[PDB]
Amino acid sequence: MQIGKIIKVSGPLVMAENMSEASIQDMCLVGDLGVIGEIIEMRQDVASIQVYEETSGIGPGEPVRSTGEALSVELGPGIISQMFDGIQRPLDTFMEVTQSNFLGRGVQLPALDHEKQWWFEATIEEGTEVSAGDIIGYVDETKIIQHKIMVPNGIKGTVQKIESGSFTIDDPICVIETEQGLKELTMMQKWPVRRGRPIKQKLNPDVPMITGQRVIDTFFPVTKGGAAAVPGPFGAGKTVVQHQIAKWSDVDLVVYVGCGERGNEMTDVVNEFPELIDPNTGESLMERTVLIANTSNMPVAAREASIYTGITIAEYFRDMGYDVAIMADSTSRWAEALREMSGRLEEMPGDEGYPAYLGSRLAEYYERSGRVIALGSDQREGSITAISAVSPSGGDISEPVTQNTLRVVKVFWGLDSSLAQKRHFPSINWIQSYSLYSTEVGRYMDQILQQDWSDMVTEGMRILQEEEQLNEIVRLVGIDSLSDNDRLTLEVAKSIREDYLQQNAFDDVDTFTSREKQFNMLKVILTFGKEARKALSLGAYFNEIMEGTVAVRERISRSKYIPEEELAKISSINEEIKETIQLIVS
Amino acid sequence: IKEYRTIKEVVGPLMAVEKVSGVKYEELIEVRMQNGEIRRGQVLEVQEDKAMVQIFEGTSGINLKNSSVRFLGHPLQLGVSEDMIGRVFDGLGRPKDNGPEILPEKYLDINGEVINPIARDYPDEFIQTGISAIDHLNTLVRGQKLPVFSGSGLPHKELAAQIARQATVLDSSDDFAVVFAAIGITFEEAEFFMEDFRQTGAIDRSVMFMNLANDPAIERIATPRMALTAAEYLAYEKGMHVLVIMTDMTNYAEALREISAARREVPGRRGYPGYLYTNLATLFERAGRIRGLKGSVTQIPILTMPEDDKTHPIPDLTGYITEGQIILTRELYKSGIQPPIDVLPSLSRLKDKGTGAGKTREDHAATMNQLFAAYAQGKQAKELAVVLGESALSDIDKIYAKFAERFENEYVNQGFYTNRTITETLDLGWELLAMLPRTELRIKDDLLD
Amino acid sequence: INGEVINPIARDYPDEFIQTGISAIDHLNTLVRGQKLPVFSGSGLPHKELAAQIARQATVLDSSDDFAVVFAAIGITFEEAEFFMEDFRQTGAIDRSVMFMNLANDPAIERIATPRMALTAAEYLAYEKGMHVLVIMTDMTNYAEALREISAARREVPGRRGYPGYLYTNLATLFERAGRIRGLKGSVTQIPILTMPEDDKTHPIPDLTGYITEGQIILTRELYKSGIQPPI
Repeated sequence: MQIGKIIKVSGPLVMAENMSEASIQDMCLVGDLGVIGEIIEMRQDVASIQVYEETSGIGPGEPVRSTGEALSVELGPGIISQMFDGIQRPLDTFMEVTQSNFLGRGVQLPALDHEKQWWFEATIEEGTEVSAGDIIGYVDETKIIQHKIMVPNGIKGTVQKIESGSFTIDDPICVIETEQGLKELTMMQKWPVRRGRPIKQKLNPDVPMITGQRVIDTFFPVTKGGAAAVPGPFGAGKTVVQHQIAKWSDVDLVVYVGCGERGNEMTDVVNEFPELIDPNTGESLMERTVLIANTSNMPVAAREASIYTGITIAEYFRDMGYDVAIMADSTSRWAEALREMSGRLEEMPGDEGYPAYLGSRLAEYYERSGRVIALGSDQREGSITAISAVSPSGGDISEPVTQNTLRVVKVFWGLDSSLAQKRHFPSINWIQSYSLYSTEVGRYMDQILQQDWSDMVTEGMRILQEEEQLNEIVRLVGIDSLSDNDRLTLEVAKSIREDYLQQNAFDDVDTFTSREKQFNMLKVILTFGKEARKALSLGAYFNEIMEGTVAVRERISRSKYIPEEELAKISSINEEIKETIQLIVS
Repeated sequence: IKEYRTIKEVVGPLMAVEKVSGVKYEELIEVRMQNGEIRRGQVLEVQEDKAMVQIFEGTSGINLKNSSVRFLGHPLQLGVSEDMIGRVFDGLGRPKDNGPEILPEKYLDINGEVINPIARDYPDEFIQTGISAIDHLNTLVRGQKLPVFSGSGLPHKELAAQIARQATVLDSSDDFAVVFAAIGITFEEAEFFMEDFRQTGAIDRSVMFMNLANDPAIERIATPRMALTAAEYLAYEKGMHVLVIMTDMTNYAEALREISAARREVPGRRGYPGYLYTNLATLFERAGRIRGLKGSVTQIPILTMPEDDKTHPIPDLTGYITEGQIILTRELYKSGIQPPIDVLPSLSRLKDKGTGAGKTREDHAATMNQLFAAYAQGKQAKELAVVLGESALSDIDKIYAKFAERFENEYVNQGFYTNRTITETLDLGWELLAMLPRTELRIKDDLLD
Repeated sequence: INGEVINPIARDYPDEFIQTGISAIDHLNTLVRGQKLPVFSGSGLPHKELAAQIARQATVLDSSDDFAVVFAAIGITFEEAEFFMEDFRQTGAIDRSVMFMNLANDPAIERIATPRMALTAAEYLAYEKGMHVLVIMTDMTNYAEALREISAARREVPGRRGYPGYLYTNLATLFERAGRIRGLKGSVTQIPILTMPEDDKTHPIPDLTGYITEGQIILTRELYKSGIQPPI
């Protein structure tokens, strides 16, 4: 293994001769101290290296060692439950081993535990022809998730020796006969974070994700393989929404990525996330989460690589046949790292100092998400769903980062602190929000429920949009100038906001609403509407309809709290509506 | 086919090869990486025995000493054939559809050739788009360039697919083909196009060039040039009337801007290179007709407008090269108007040479201007009429604004799956006008037929 | 004096309320122990006064110890500095303080060193000696101006609005030297102070500071001229 020598040091930029055995983008251990650097350029045998940690105290003469690879992740058992930085340093191993609260220059630690014994259960048989993504056996890594060991990309051939037993992730568990002879496989593979893990095919992300959060699942849904953006205004309950999706969604794993956050904000996530309880098991959510945590203090390259490191891990589990959600907060800070990196490379800036390639990088990320047929003879499916927070200074959505994002994703959940001000939660602005998946989801939904769901959703939304119109008429001038049909409309609208859109995350039952419960609840809201219309045309007046329906609207208000094993007491409200309204027709 | 194993420098996505010979400016290259990977590139500069190349897929992972460069001896070319019809390609014209072939007749520079000014013929005859607000008030002629100006969140994608399906020449005896260039769009956007085109069988007469958002910038920049080169072949060697549709031209300019920055150029006006005007002119001038030839090329560049600003480099510069423009607005779109065409700021500079008796029908010119003026005063009859509301409604001015209401919802709001023959368009033209008294009017011989 | 970066999973959430004794902060924009909360002001505006007041008055509601104040003056006039050093001497706030004074006619590199010196002192007092340290720094705008000067001298190429690409990292590098740490008695709370060039909120200095710190306190001219003190 060949060793360069530093010939120049000037700020973050180091140059070393005798590097010809290395490659553009290789990661480096620079100097005596051995700090992390990336080769940016090569002229003959001279490498220019962008160094990620302070170069203070380094000068000509000292060694440089190429790692032999671009920035990569270790992928194998031990990865679930960890907290990493943007470049996969293990933040807990860091504390035990260095006995320190500080991240010291050029301390190197493997991302995963290489010493831990795991039980490997072999599922494949000797003689079997295999290639990238075939499953050879599995590890029960956590109480929840089964880690499937796949044949790495690049390998093809015949299983020669496989066997169950206790192994560390370094031990050869399997030998493949290839055309180049015998290759040993371990339970781990490395992958470069800027290269998307290959797939058999990309599919349309057409299955709706069940978040159990009524405003999302119903009016602004995201499909498994879709992507949503969320603005991040202070005081609008973003964290609580993030948590609800992280824990209620019907995905197998969450990858959470914190890009380059304020120290104390990042500390918050680090504390709160481990306390999320997994709904089906009672175990920590961490038993199926991988967290990346970066403070704005971290190296710019770790802040920049955060999302890639994130997505690559998500891809690895996708390949196993799983549904993964990747949560990036906030991609605005990620982009700030991009901007810095651009200035460091003495580049031409684009708009507002952002590199010319901002949009590209965003696209590259989002297009690495989606529903796919993974490699392997199984042709199994998996998917990655992106939920990305944005936090444009002062809230301004019209800036570069949010603009380019809405140019490539399909769902926008617009959190709004004025809704928060009004105690309306989740503070998703139902006028400004959208989901370009609504139609396709409507179709699935109508099919799976045997019901006119699309119709109900669009009626619901038509009612809310009517309310925006009416509201302006009332403000200027007169609530007592509106027809009975409009006063009725306002009450149905109020019922959609208060009884449906408003969900309390901290309540046993309201915390999560099933697809079937969502349907009965909206069916009862809309049929109060329909029965009252019928009664109004039959010559009953508004005030009288209100007056005589106190009890039954109360039942509508408490719908959200009916347990799932009792959806009959929701259906039955329809009978109570009809019977009450028809009675009033006299 | 030269191969050199003598790479001297890599800086970002640029490499210097040395001890090279017979290499030409802009020649395509292949980099054979030490690990077996192959990347395409282009020679940016050639000096003595050196060549500087740009690698499309970038230069990450490359080990200089063990990589090699094949110099191919030609620039970016398209391999043309009649078998392009019904096939899908990417931005460099590689098959994307898993189909068979194709063995090209020949290879052409995607830059093309500049037409001798005496050889060019003036744009001539009606193309039917099936879209009233274009076919009537903003008519499209064979050989024209009429862009769609738009904006993020706008259904210009949907409009694009519709014209592609509904564009026809009625009648003629000459073939009619569509080249469709998608530039930097998402996989889902693409899948939507390939899905619609096949559902309706528009594919059977379309050639499709699909450039994705995550494709390298150089492929974005090349995509329309591949498309126009296919267009011109079909038009000028096969005698077809060819309609070229490209979305989204805004994506294209970002890509220029991205290449310009990589190549260490000083930016021009508002971020973009001075030569954005020139570059675009290279594209839009590639439309028209040739004296002595039957075929034509017609262009509908589609673009989204940043900040929704018409004076921005991108639409502005497009403006001076093209011949009118179809605007789409948010006010109309939000009213569920499909397509949301605002006809007032919309214009076709060439209508006159593609309408009237023989081309469309005798009443075209007049009905257009009558429907237009009536929509003009009708909208003013509401702009100042929300100021002073309907507490008192005018008898003439409130029969005008009802026209301004119905125009949008019945005449323009036709639907994205609705092909309206010109015959139909004009019949609905008059049907709406009969809301006004005769004294508010085309001419005396109106009620004639 | 560069220090070392705090392991993100080593930090503790800031918990405890700091009585600054200034209604507008304490009630409406509460400073909390371990927070980074800066003051954005302008030339002519009395941030100086506000700074001295927070330093005299800041206390926790606990049983201690008292705050130790580490005060870093950065590129300020002799007048500014002489105000501080007399107030601290007058009140006896000095017996509780560590002062780093660096004036406008001081070499721009020393300007650059000043905050790094102060923070090194603060972390030592806090994380090795178990003290609760309150770090006040004026005027960060000056730190920035000094940055451009050295940067120009090293022949670097400026990013957004004339300032260096690396400005962000530099700034975070200062302001993230703060907070409570698990298992440690002491803590560092920062109140960086800065004048906004041409009162421009979007200027890189105030903009980037905002991305890094946990909020900000603004003084306006409309308030100051109207004799309001503190003009928050």
